[PDB]
Amino acid sequence: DGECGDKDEPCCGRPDGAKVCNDPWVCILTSSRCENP
Repeated sequence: DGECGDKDEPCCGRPDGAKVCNDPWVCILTSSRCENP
């Protein structure tokens, strides 16, 4: 809630370009949320 990088939670993409997700959650491009591979 109000956060980024967690399971089914939207990923916050940084100035360096990398989307914030804690491993092993991967942010899928359409869903824009860090979910399971």
